[PDB]
Amino acid sequence: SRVAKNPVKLPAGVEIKLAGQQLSIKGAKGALELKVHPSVEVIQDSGELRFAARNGDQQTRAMAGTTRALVNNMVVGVSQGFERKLQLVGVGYKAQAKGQVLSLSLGFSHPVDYELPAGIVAETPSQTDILIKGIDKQLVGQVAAEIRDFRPPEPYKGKGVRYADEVVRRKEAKK
Amino acid sequence: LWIARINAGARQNGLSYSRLIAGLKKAAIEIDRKVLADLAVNEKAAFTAIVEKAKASLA
Amino acid sequence: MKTYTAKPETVQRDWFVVDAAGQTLGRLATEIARRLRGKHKPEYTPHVDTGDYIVVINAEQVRVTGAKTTDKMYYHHSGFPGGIKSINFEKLIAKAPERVIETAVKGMLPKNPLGRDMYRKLKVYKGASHPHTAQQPQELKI
Amino acid sequence: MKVRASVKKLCRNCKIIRRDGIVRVICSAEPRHKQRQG
Amino acid sequence: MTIGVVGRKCGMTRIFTEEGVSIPVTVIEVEPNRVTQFKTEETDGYRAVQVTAGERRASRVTKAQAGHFAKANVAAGRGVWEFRLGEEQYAAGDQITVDLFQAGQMVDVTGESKGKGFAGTIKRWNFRGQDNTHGNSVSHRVPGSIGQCQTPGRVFKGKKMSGHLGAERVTVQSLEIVRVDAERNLLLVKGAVPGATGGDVIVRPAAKARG
RNA sequence: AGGGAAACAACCCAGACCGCCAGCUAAGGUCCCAAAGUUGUGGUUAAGUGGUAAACGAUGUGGGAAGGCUUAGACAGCUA
RNA sequence: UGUCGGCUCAUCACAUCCUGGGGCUGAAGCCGGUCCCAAGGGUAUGGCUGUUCGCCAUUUAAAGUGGUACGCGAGCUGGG
RNA sequence: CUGAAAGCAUCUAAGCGGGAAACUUGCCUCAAGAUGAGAUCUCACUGGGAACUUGAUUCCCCUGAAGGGCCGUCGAAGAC
Ligand SMILES: [Mg+2]
Ligand SMILES: [Mg+2]
Ligand SMILES: [Mg+2]
Ligand SMILES: [Mg+2]
Ligand SMILES: [Mg+2]
Ligand SMILES: [Mg+2]
Ligand SMILES: [Mg+2]
Ligand SMILES: [Mg+2]
Ligand SMILES: [Mg+2]
Ligand SMILES: [Mg+2]
Ligand SMILES: [Mg+2]
Ligand SMILES: [Mg+2]
Ligand SMILES: [Mg+2]
Ligand SMILES: [Mg+2]
Ligand SMILES: [Mg+2]
Ligand SMILES: [Mg+2]
Ligand SMILES: [Mg+2]
Ligand SMILES: [Mg+2]
Ligand SMILES: [Mg+2]
Ligand SMILES: [Mg+2]
Ligand SMILES: [Mg+2]
Ligand SMILES: [Mg+2]
Ligand SMILES: [Mg+2]
Ligand SMILES: [Mg+2]
Ligand SMILES: [Mg+2]
Ligand SMILES: [Mg+2]
Ligand SMILES: [Mg+2]
Ligand SMILES: [Mg+2]
Ligand SMILES: [Mg+2]
Ligand SMILES: [Mg+2]
Ligand SMILES: [Mg+2]
Ligand SMILES: [Mg+2]
Ligand SMILES: [Mg+2]
Ligand SMILES: [Mg+2]
Ligand SMILES: [Mg+2]
Ligand SMILES: [Mg+2]
Ligand SMILES: [Mg+2]
Ligand SMILES: [Mg+2]
Ligand SMILES: [Mg+2]
Ligand SMILES: [Mg+2]
Ligand SMILES: [Mg+2]
Ligand SMILES: [Mg+2]
Ligand SMILES: [Mg+2]
Ligand SMILES: [Mg+2]
Ligand SMILES: [Mg+2]
Ligand SMILES: [Mg+2]
Ligand SMILES: [Mg+2]
Ligand SMILES: [Mg+2]
Ligand SMILES: [Mg+2]
Ligand SMILES: [Mg+2]
Ligand SMILES: [Mg+2]
Ligand SMILES: [Mg+2]
Ligand SMILES: [Mg+2]
Ligand SMILES: [Mg+2]
Ligand SMILES: [Mg+2]
Ligand SMILES: [Mg+2]
Ligand SMILES: [Mg+2]
Ligand SMILES: [Mg+2]
Ligand SMILES: [Mg+2]
Ligand SMILES: [Mg+2]
Ligand SMILES: [Zn+2]
Repeated sequence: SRVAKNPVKLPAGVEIKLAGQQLSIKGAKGALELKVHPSVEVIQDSGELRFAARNGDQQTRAMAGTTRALVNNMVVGVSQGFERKLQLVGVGYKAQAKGQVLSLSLGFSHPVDYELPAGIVAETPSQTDILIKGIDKQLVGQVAAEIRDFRPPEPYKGKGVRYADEVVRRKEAKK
Repeated sequence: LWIARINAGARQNGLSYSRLIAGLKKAAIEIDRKVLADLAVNEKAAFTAIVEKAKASLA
Repeated sequence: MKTYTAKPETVQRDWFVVDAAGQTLGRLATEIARRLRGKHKPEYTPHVDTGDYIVVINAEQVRVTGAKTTDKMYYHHSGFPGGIKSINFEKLIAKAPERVIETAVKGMLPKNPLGRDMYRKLKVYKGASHPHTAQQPQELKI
Repeated sequence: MKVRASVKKLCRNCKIIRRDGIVRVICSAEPRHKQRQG
Repeated sequence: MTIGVVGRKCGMTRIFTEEGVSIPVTVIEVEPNRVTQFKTEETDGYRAVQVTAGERRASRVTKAQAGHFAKANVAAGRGVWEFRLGEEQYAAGDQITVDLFQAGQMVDVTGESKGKGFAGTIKRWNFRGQDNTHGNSVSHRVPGSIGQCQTPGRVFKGKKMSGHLGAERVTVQSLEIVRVDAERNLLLVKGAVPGATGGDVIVRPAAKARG
């Protein structure tokens, strides 16, 4: 476990509270992080966050690295909000963000209304670019993947909503 | 039927059937299962005295 | 000097209450079946009902080990062609929590008129309370 | 996806993964190299 | 569902629209219904209301039923029915008329169908007959085979055989209301209603709705 | 014939003179149906494998004997 | 223990013919090919022949493959 | 999607989602002989003695209610 031997190095403006196996982080631009730990993994409290196991088990060793990743994600989220960038390709493919509803026109017979849950907020700097900001990776990624499912990229022209950092396999018609 | 009754009565005194027979045979007692089953039901005070004799035989 | 036999008229029946709140289904059920039959009494005879009364309170909190929570399957046939019907452990707890404990114990009892009489002394509920405070059951472990 | 009794790597981006007790081959380069079972 | 009225089948007729189309109609007399008992959560479990309609002689109502009809001053009637309501409020002694229905307003009608006595397999189950010629021996309308050889070796339960095209209860769903004659207590329903003339029918709002 | 292998002439144990509400064992067994260890000590399996089946395939898991690189910086990642 | 075919009446398996959900494609679209999941409901009429089968004519979303004493004569027929 | 074992990658090992005419409801009918025999409203009955094998006992006299049936006139109900 190389990752479990690396501390987190929480920045200057953060706050921690360990109620036994219960953990939370306070931060600016977002707070109220919640998580409950399996009883086989330990989080010491000091000026630095460190993790260690309790058993010599294989599964326990695997969980000692997952929790280090999860704690790292919450610390960043309450300081630098995560985001994902979506890109729309195709004629007539435009989207307008209206508060908590994102209106998408993807070549169907009716624009679709996507509801953004609490936390994440979306805004479109253009009509062919989306931005889903948030303070937790799991919710930002899941909602970005839900939007992407409406019209996944085509292999012949790239048409459809895609990730802004995605490689798309392109091929040509044999005809 | 007798074995099923000595088993139920021996566990009231804190011992299984198979451990009671080993203790009885090890020390001295040669009473039948027909009489042991009868003492278990009627004469529960004598049965306890017999069981404490089998327990005291370290078996 | 004949062997003592239990008369169905002068038997003593006590009431016990058991909490199924973290107990394995099959290891809780074997202790219930012993008490229901009377095997724990020196007066046991095979042809009379000489057991005790058992009350189970937290039926829905019984558990199974391994992957049996999903893969354990209950079948029954309705009598019409193609009438085999099935349900698993997760669904049955949601539907009828009591039918889980009742089914386990019922298969550990004899299949005859006396076996069905042993089965009528088992009361299974899903709350933390039972309606038998008059009979004053006493707590039984396992 | 190709279902065979003997699955194995076909190039240098195929990866062997065991997923819910099934051996699968996933390819990051060519989708034609996806396999199941085996 | 959840509320309705009890009526009598008066017979079928037609009405012409100004555009010239004729609509088949079943006329249903709904004598005003009287609430007999209101059932709640703390007394019965489910929620429902109990309703009586019609009128009965004093020598045909027993002392047990007369005292039930007198706890709520209702006066006895033919039959007693109960409607299972989701969330409304009624008090014992109310009146329920055809005035919970409008024109349009798809409804469901329930009644005891006409009784065929002891029907054969052709009439009851739409079996098809064997040959009427070409050598057939006294086996024209008979059912035929009812099983297989040694495998099974017993007829399967649910086999379609003859007997009693019944006077069961059947519902006809999604029937349109054409006219609601409030003063003469009539409901005009487009289409056919189960049962013969004079039988008691139950009218409830359509359960399926949509189309 | 009797006991076991669920039921099961030819398999396993064992060869019924009669009676007994006496004891010890064979094969096979000891959570409940159903007599008898929810016995003790050290490991293995996560597949209900146990409680059916091959060529072949797979970073499942335990044990053993050795090897090639490696604080002169090894193997993965990243900047030329 | 009455042996082919027809008629009446069926019931099950899934190695799926249609309808349903998907991966790959030498998949632009419309139509396709192949594999995976899926048994809820459906699944021709005639000319020839004793025919099952088969070949034809015209349809259909499709005209599935099999087990049931090659299901079914104390249910019919009797062409072979 | 998040994510380590295995600094990478990875839908899985912990955790969180989408997903079909198949499954469970939703629609229609039967259904407390569901011997586990369920629930609600209302109604009827308010006398004496004896023998004991002294209480879920038997015998006699008086008194038979709520209601049900027999009977008759029938019925779009029906083989009876
Ligand atoms: Mg294969
Ligand atoms: Mg899955
Ligand atoms: Mg009639
Ligand atoms: Mg015909
Ligand atoms: Mg003929
Ligand atoms: Mg003749
Ligand atoms: Mg004739
Ligand atoms: Mg026959
Ligand atoms: Mg049979
Ligand atoms: Mg049938
Ligand atoms: Mg034998
Ligand atoms: Mg065998
Ligand atoms: Mg035997
Ligand atoms: Mg012995
Ligand atoms: Mg031995
Ligand atoms: Mg038996
Ligand atoms: Mg035993
Ligand atoms: Mg142990
Ligand atoms: Mg198994
Ligand atoms: Mg097996
Ligand atoms: Mg036919
Ligand atoms: Mg049918
Ligand atoms: Mg079958
Ligand atoms: Mg299949
Ligand atoms: Mg198909
Ligand atoms: Mg399909
Ligand atoms: Mg398809
Ligand atoms: Mg396809
Ligand atoms: Mg099917
Ligand atoms: Mg099928
Ligand atoms: Mg089918
Ligand atoms: Mg079917
Ligand atoms: Mg099915
Ligand atoms: Mg369905
Ligand atoms: Mg034809
Ligand atoms: Mg043809
Ligand atoms: Mg011909
Ligand atoms: Mg066969
Ligand atoms: Mg065959
Ligand atoms: Mg066949
Ligand atoms: Mg045949
Ligand atoms: Mg056949
Ligand atoms: Mg014939
Ligand atoms: Mg024939
Ligand atoms: Mg004949
Ligand atoms: Mg026959
Ligand atoms: Mg005949
Ligand atoms: Mg001839
Ligand atoms: Mg002739
Ligand atoms: Mg990762
Ligand atoms: Mg990933
Ligand atoms: Mg998981
Ligand atoms: Mg879902
Ligand atoms: Mg449909
Ligand atoms: Mg009843
Ligand atoms: Mg009742
Ligand atoms: Mg009367
Ligand atoms: Mg009277
Ligand atoms: Mg009556
Ligand atoms: Mg008559
Ligand atoms: Zn590859």
